[PDB]
Amino acid sequence: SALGKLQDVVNQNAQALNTLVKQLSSNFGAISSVLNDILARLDPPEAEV
Amino acid sequence: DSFVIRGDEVRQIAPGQTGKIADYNYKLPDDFTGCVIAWNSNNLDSKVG
Repeated sequence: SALGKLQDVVNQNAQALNTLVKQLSSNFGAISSVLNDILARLDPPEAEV
Repeated sequence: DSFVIRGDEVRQIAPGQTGKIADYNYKLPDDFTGCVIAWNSNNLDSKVG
């Protein structure tokens, strides 16, 4: 734990990147989190929503 | 835009509708502005034969 301050900064940055990438997997109330699935399953009037 | 259609097809003259005349006869855009007017014309646009 001598070098904790630098490891803390590295961990925080990596965790922020991991969270930002992970947020793509959430659908946010939509039917799916994948854009291709929505575009291939629905017509553009509801796919727009 | 003036035309004559069926009684059940008047719902398809709207933005974002799925239908037969919507796809192959008359298509409205998703961002369409204006008014659709429909009235019965059985007395004039119909014949017994």
